[PDB]
Amino acid sequence: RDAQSVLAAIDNLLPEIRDRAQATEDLRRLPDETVKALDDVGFFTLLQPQQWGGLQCDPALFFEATRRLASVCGSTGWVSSIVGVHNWHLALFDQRAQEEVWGEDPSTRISSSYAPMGAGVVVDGGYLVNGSWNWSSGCDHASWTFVGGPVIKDGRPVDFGSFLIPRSEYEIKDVWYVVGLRGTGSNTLVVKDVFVPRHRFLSYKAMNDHTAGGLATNSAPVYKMPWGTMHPTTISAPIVGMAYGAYAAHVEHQGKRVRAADDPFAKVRIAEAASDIDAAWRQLIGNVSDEYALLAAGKEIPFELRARARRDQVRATGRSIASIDRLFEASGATALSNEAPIQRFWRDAHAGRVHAANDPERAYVIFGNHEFGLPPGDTMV
Amino acid sequence: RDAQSVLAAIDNLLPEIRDRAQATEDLRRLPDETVKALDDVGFFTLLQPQQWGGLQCDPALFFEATRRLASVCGSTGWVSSIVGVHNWHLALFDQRAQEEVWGEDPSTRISSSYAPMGAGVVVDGGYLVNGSWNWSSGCDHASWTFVGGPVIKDGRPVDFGSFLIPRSEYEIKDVWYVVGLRGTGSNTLVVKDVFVPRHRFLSYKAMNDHTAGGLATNSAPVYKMPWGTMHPTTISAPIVGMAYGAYAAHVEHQGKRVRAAFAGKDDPFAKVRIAEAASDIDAAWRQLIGNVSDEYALLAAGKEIPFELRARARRDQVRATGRSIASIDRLFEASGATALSNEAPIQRFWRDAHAGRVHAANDPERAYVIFGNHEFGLP
Amino acid sequence: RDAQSVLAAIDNLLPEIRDRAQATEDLRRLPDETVKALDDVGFFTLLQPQQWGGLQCDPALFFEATRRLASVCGSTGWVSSIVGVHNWHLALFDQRAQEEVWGEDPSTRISSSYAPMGAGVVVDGGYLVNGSWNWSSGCDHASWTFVGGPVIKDGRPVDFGSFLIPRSEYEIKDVWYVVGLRGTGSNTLVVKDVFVPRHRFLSYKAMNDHTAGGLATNSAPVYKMPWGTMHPTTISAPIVGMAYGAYAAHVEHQGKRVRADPFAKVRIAEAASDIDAAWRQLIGNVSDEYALLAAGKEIPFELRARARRDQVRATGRSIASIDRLFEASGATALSNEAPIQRFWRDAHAGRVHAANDPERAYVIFGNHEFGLPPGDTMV
Amino acid sequence: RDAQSVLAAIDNLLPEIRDRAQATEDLRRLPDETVKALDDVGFFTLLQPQQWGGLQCDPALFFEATRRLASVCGSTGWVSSIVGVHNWHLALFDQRAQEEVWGEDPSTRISSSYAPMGAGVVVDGGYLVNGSWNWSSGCDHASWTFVGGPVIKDGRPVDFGSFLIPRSEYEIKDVWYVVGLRGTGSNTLVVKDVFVPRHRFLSYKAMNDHTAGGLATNSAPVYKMPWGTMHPTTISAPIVGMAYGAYAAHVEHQGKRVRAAFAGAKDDPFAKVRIAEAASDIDAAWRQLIGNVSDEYALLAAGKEIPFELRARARRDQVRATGRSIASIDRLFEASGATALSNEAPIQRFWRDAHAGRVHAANDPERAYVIFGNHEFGLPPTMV
Repeated sequence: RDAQSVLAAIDNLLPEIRDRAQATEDLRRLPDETVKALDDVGFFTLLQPQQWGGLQCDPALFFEATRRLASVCGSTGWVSSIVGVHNWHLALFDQRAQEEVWGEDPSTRISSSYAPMGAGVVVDGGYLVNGSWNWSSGCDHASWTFVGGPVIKDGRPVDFGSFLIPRSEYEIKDVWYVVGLRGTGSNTLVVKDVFVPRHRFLSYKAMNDHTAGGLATNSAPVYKMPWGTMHPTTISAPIVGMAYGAYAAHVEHQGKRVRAADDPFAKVRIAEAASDIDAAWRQLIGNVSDEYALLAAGKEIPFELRARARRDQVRATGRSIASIDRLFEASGATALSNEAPIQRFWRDAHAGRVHAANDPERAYVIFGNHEFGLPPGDTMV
Repeated sequence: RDAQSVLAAIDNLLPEIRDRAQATEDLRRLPDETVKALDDVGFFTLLQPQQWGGLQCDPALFFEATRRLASVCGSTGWVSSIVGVHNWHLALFDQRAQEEVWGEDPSTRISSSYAPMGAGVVVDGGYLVNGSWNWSSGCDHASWTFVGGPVIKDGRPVDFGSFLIPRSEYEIKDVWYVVGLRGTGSNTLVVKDVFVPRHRFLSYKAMNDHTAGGLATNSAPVYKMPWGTMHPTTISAPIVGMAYGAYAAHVEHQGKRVRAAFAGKDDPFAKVRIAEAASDIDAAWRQLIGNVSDEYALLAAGKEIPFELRARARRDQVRATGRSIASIDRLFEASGATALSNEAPIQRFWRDAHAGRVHAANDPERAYVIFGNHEFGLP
Repeated sequence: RDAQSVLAAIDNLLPEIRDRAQATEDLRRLPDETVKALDDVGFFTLLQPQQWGGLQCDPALFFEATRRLASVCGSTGWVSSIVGVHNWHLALFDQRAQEEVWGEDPSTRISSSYAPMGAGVVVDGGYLVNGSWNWSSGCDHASWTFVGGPVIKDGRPVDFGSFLIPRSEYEIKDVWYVVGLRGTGSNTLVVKDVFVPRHRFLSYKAMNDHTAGGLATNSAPVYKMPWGTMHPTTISAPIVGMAYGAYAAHVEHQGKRVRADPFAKVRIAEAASDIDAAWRQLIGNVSDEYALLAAGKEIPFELRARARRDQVRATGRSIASIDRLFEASGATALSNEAPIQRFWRDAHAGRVHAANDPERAYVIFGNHEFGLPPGDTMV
Repeated sequence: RDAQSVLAAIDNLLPEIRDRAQATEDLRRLPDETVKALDDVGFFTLLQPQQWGGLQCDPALFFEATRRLASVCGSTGWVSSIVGVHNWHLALFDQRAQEEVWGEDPSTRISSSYAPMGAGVVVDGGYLVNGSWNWSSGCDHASWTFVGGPVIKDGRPVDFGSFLIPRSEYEIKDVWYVVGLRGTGSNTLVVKDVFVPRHRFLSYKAMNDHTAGGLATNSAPVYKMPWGTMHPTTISAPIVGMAYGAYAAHVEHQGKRVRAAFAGAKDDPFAKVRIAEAASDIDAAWRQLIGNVSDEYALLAAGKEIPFELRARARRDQVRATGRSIASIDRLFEASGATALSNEAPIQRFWRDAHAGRVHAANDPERAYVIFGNHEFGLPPTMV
């Protein structure tokens, strides 16, 4: 297999994942049958290092995947994007950590919650961690998890990063009763007095520096993309896919409807939505590609580009959502029924919107600072 | 010289053209200086056929040029784009028409007014043209002009296209007293009982077919580019350049302010305003130029351009204009009181874009119906 | 007892009604206790003729009632407005029809489905009625219904209006499973080969004519108000009400987070102002109309046109402001129990009616502005 | 003569002022002819106290008049509202200051520049005032001016207000070369070492407290009206008026194209949607802009006090009115297409004029919106 054949296989899955969207929403977590299928065609290998049988691929092709997934099932696209990018994150961890996860089984999955909703206290050999983390999309389908939060040594915050912990050392509290992305199963992770070895903590600082241990062995270009582009993009890409899905739905339904042998108003709003969605994607995937092309040539990623990515990325979410709102309003009465696909895309996108990577202001201030000749702050870049 | 060095030389014209902006406006048409500088650097040869010394370039580079020009002077960018693209249109005329225009002096320029404000009636060996055509940008700097309209036979139209007429067979009436694009000198061409030979008419139909006569000797891929993308983009590219100009102006001004205030307010909204406009401007340009390059790449590979792509180009192009103007308005508002001065560039960029917006190729509805119809399955 | 006291009494039901919102949503119809309480304080009497113990009130006070209800429970306010204006409509039917509905018990309620999803075929003594009408909000709580349709006389439509049919002659099909307005129970009404007497049909023409049989016995100025304002307003008023509900909900929660960001202040202020604007216009137009009727004057067509352009605008404004507050609410708004997402979901469901369509209203108004003649019958 | 009389008379001034519109722009200040006619119909007496022969009128009628004037000539509506309102502001100064201004000639006019671009230093019996104040609309037509700034006692700001200064003690610098409101002649005021006595300064705080001197002789309810409503509304009213002007320019032009295609034959829903939305939005700018003023005045005329929440609501609605007017004008102007680019097209003038007006400090949206949000949230509070 290679990157392109995995994409082809994913195309083939779309119709079945689509028909399952209701059931997916019902389960409040991905159906085992779709996760298995994904796993079987190689989706999770996509951004996985080749030392573990993976494809350590071009990041643009991976998001292009998630966009397809989200274009038939919001929750499927959302979880896939997030779980997949974890196999990219784990590659920046040092060999020891990687070994524990994929040693006996390379198709092992990791979930996460990067918001600092807990902490790890220094002991001999690493960390003693406690906290309750929420929103771990797809945690129901993973054997390990990351959790974000500071390192506290003798009181006070020294580092901030992610801790890697096994399913057996955290409880999963089912509190996923929300208005959108219902089937993401983004439950809550309870960590009590769990020791985590020093080789299962990765610093963001380290990642920024290109001194993350795992890079020695995993030297493919893709493992040097900035977290600030890679992570928020994992959030925006599926949302963009949701707009594509909402668009196709509405077009189908509006097509039959306007074959009655004029209605300029209906045409305009479809042309505008189509163009805004296209602009979202071009920018999002475009900044991703500009950065990977640079790394591929051995060159370095200038701050200006990372800042442009952040502002375009929050913007992409904005215009995907605005388009979906206009396509929803236009679908009229028949979009109100609990089964109607367009209303699902609309609910899902709005749920996704609350994710922190989507806060427009945060991202615009970073880009605004850079244009105005100001020192960087916000590390989410 | 090639396309790339012409692009490079145009960068070095930018500062002087910038400084000339007010003079340009006050003239109510382009200054001889600037027209001569563009000619000398080879700008007008960009889309000109090879057999005449032209570079028959990648259409995307021509448009990058117009963008840069318009980012310092709205009127220059607007005129340059329009008169430049006419060297493209003429390539499609059959050789004889070309010979009359370039045969003695290959640097000869042509203007146009494409909206149907007259007509040609069939007679022995051509047509009898009558009409009054407005909005001929840079007409004072051309010695031929295109005029658009139907060919009428015995009462009903039997064709539609462009008539190529020399300086001496039409009158220029100065009517350019407007709120924006004042330097464009977009005056009115008056044509009375003028005979045009058939080899100086060109059907739009004949361009779509690829039956247009000039195509035989002018074989480069650029000349297979669709009229429906080339002409509207010629209008959009400069409007987007103006948005770039507006942006740079507002950032230079506002930047000196946020710095300095950085020593004992905090105006997060000044940065939101700036991040949003740069994003929307980038998007306009990516789509506008993106569509150009997709089409050209197809042609370069001896492939054909699918109808759906041509319809995306139209929806994107009118949208591009819209993104630009909307972004310029936000920037203009954000510049506050200083932007009102007659000598502040941002109010010129703003008036210019709004004046450019009234062009037919920018009507959004008309383009959106086209893309909608295609989406919906309709004709 | 009068409209102001009914109004003040409605204030008291608000806390109970707000707390019942979730139970109302789960029930998929209004809980019996809320219908009972509304009947107790006299809400259904508000637009009802005096001969039936009704208050035949100034309609601005009725709509102000629905707004208050919708600000604590979107479904309650929606159902109350619609069922409540039905007592206005019946007053226009001739005396005998009112007799049959209210003579025995004046507290009897009526539901509707006005869209023409069936028809009435002329027969001996009246009509034979057939169809399946959807979206009958509050039908579970009514013992009669209106269904909209044409009158068919020998295969050709000769009239259009409403037929009034008793519970025993139609079936209620439970099909109400929706993203919002869950508590409205807008189920479907199945009507098979049902005879309706001539006196239980009212033409819309006759309602515009002022020849509706009921005006002889019910001469209060409120019954002379135009259907084109009254009906669409019973849809818009509650929606505006929901915006008020969403606003209060968001200010309360966000207000504590703050006693712990100018951005939050801006969203809230634009939202507050756009909501206020929507209400002022919607209720202003209704009040101006009634004032003329009450003075003995006629309503000019231009006021009616304005009512309609403002009415669909009020909805747009309300829904945009809700959309902004709901976004601002962020993560908390996602829990299935969050009141703000209910308002958000209820508002967008109400938007599909059907009478919030802006184009139709705006065409009516544009035509009038352009001096074009009245064509469309509104609604 | 009363306030309704003056209004009626202003109506018959409209066509002339409309006709003058272009001449006005080119002058870069209002024509003596206009100013003279406004004076003669009694426009400037509207908010002037009765002791000076003024009408001390219902301020809603005042703002209505500026709307009307601004609906035919933006500059004229702009200058008129601003200079007219100064007769209101002067009413709050000490009786002595009113005497100096209107003692001989009750029709004398005042201009202003209210932003702190200078300062007054405490000296015996008054202040020593220095500064360069820009943007003084209509100054070429006034013989007095207000200039705003803090009072500096021993090098520290200890109060804030307006200083009243006669023409002989300041220079009018001509610098008005702008893209819009060309005819307002909003030039610069230079004041160098000018003594201003105690009684020709008015603290904003004192206006708020109701301790301003003028209240001793001017008891009419209009003078209890808040500065934070009167001053910003004077900026917004004319702008809404410009929006009314553009609306009618557009409607009469567009109507031909739409009626012509009404049978043969293109249908044009877009054009009517666009006109319905603007009309509704302009109507909404006016309802709340004038409603807040009416609600305020209705309280004062009945001896009641104005609650802070109305003043805060007034401010959110006033900057919001400006915004709505400008968004609507933008849409109408775009829609009017190529004939609207002409130097003689009124709409392009309304468009440039409204966008010039927008830069005024009283229109900044965030400041007003922060005031209103603070109040909704409990936060402690100015305005203008």
